[PDB]
Amino acid sequence: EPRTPKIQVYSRHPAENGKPNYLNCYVYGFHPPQIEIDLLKNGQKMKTEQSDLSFSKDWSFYLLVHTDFTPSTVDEYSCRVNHSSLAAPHMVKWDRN
Repeated sequence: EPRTPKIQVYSRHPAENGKPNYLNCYVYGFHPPQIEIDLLKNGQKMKTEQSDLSFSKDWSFYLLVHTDFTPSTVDEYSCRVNHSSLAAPHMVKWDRN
């Protein structure tokens, strides 16, 4: 029985347009552990770094994916997750608010 991932997309620091920042996607609570995660800019895959896969009795499996980014007034950023508990990949949009 799979357990569906939960997905948090956030910037390391409060967003200001045109200032460099870090974009993060934390996904957790899932089983089985095989999972695919990307960060997207306007629907296109960004180059990212991905933490070590880890397990906790309180969180099941969890992973953090992150990259540099510079928010603007028009550019959209999202996290895309594919996992066997899902019928198709899910995307969560970064919301600066």
